[PDB]
Amino acid sequence: GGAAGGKTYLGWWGHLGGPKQKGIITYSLSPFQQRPMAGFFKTSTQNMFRRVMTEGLYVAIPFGIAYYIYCWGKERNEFLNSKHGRH
Amino acid sequence: PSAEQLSLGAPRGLKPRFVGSEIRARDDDSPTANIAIAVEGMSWKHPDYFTALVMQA
Repeated sequence: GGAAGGKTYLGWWGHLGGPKQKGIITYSLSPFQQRPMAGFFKTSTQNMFRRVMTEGLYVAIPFGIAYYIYCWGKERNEFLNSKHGRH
Repeated sequence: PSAEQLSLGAPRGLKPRFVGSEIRARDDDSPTANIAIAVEGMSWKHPDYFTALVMQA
């Protein structure tokens, strides 16, 4: 094959092009030994509460302002083309 | 002689539970890579001892 390909930043398994690692022990269990639906509700509720309390206003402010100007624009546009608006 | 007069090689305690898992002690400076894979085997008194030895052979 060969063909002398170019330069990338991914590689493949075995040589992923990353810095050399040392002294990183990792443990994991088997899917048949662990239990799904264990601590899901508690952790999910805590994460959702933290995310709502943390991000929050970032979304709350622009959407609220946009909705307010939407309502005001609809009301004013309906008023102006009515009888009393044109006068 | 011991107070608990038992036989030779008899089990003493709870039977351990085989728990499938994995351990990865990465080290990028080692030229080689040693891997060991095992399943649950047979005890000394199991009636399927020599069969396991035959399969190993």
